[PDB]
Amino acid sequence: VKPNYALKFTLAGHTKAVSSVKFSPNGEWLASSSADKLIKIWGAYDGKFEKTISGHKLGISDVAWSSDSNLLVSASDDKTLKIWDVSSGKCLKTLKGHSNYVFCCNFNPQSNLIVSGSFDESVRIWDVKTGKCLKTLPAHSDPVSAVHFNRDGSLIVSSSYDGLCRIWDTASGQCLKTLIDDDNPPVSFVKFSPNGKYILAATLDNTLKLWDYSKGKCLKTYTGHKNEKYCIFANFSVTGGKWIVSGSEDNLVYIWNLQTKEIVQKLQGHTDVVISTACHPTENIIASAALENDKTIKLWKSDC
Ligand SMILES: N#CC1(c2ccc(O)c(NS(=O)(=O)c3cc(Br)ccc3O)c2)CCC1
Repeated sequence: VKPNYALKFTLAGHTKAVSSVKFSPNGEWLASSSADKLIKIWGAYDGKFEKTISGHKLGISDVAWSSDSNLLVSASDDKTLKIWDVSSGKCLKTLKGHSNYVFCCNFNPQSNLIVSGSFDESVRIWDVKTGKCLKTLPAHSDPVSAVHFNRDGSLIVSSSYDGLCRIWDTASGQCLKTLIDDDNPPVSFVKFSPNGKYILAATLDNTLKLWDYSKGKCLKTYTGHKNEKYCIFANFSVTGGKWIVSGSEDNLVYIWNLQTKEIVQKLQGHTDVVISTACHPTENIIASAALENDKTIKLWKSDC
């Protein structure tokens, strides 16, 4: 048993490296961000271009959807985040406060809050309605590589190149747990598991790990790919078989069996580092995006 992801569409149009791709929660759309300072919206099932969203004055590292699929937030080298109305393309709010590049962002499940992480080593929590910063967390001592809310929104997980993963209480801003590795490889990505009990963490020693953050115990390790430089997204695939999905610096998409940790598929098609992957919420569809020598997004579909 293995998935059989096959290339269905190639999505071209960005003029520089693509930095992130995300499927909307309602399954209809894909959003992409790029070093060309643009956001593009595409049909999730047919890859059809829908619109370009513009406004940032430097490149964009990350984009994220609100839970009702109506808003996007983007994180830019221009030190701001921007909240967007997707249907109109209008910038609703510009979130100012970080003192250097903003690298990562996410809405909470109710989507009344935004979390961000920056080169300035802080994590900020923002009010969507007013656009104002509610909390500044002194989260790390190196740039923040990822931020993510758990399934109910009571917790935030952050990661950094200082080598730490930290769990934060959303309401109070307190640090509830710090995950430490004696070899201390830079942590380049983290996110909560679908059931909220685990975190998946990428380190720049070509390794992904599944952690029980409450116990500080590593349950699973996934290797075989290449990741020593970039902050590459990783995913849990919940629509068919239980797979882990990640990009790689050898230009492939890697898919692992969650439980056995074996590689089950490698997706060949991109011509530069696959920096970002995303999994469709209801169908067995993967989106992948690559860096400057490629500049495209690819949609892959599987029977399981
Ligand atoms: N091995 C393994 C374990 C496992 C097995 C089965 C699971 O469902 C989960 N929960 S999870 O990690 O949140 C999850 C991952 C994927 Br991919 C899909 C759905 C989903 O609930 C976790 C951890 C030790 C047993």
